[PDB]
Amino acid sequence: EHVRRDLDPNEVWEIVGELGDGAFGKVYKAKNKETGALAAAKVIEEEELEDYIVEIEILATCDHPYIVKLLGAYYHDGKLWIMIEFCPGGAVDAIMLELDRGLTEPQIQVVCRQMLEALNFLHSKRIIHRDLKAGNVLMTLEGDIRLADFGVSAKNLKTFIGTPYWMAPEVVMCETMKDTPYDYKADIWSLGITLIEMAQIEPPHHELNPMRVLLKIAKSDPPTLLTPSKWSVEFRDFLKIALDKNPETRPSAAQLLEHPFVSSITSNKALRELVAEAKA
Ligand SMILES: COc1cc(Nc2c(C#N)cnc3cc(OCCCN4CCN(C)CC4)c(OC)cc23)c(Cl)cc1Cl
Ligand SMILES: [Cl-]
Repeated sequence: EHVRRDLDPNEVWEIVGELGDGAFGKVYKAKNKETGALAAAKVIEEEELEDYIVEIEILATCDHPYIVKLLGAYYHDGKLWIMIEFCPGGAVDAIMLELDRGLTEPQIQVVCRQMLEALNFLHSKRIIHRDLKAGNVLMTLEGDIRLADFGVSAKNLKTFIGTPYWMAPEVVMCETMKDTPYDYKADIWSLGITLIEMAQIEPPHHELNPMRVLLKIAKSDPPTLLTPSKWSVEFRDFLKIALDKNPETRPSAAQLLEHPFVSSITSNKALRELVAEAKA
């Protein structure tokens, strides 16, 4: 549940390959030498270290099925190693790319439902995820999601990829955000944008340069689905309430769980069918 300075990671873990590409940085597939357990590993090279300690303490102290598990954190030579539960389905954005299509509404409903439960969990503990997007929603073969990353990939990219298309309007110009009573609501806006991304492959304003996107998010009316006819009234209403520019009136994850779009979702079937198809 923390970082081990007294251990060399190469005693525990063998590197067997690379996952994705893909800016944000190098992600390694690792295999435990004792157990055979698989991990995704990021290997990042005390003032550039306590940046990551908050994220590792989070991933350690979160016991929830829809959040990724920390399998090990090591500090050896100059590098910080973070070993995370391997999610064999990979990221949702990578799946949409493979199949050259967006998710169906039923599939989106499962992801949404599971993301809301995870965020309700995190927000009850005053943890804010800070980087929700399809790229940080990873999948199991059983058709569940795992919320990943928690900001780490963008902090590491800080040493047009990483443009914050998913960022809430109230914080789009901020490097660091104030502690306020509606700070966690920034995740809910990002959830909304992630749903549009899953519906359309790309988030709103994907065509624009990074600077222009900040301004566009700040100024524009909340984004809506490009082709409303394809989508239920529940989906559109859900987006409309989640994508509220005012963070005080924007609903919590608990409130959105009571919305018709997701309140009856009890099976992950649609997601299992999706992952089955991308394996084949
Ligand atoms: C360790 O650190 C981090 C790792 C991650 N990312 C990953 C975590 C985590 N966590 C877990 N598991 C992952 C699994 C992945 O792909 C495996 C499946 C490959 N495809 C299967 C389907 N076939 C057709 C094509 C290949 C993956 O791929 C890019 C990234 C993963 C992030 Cl997002 C942030 C941080 Cl900080
Ligand atoms: Cl603008």
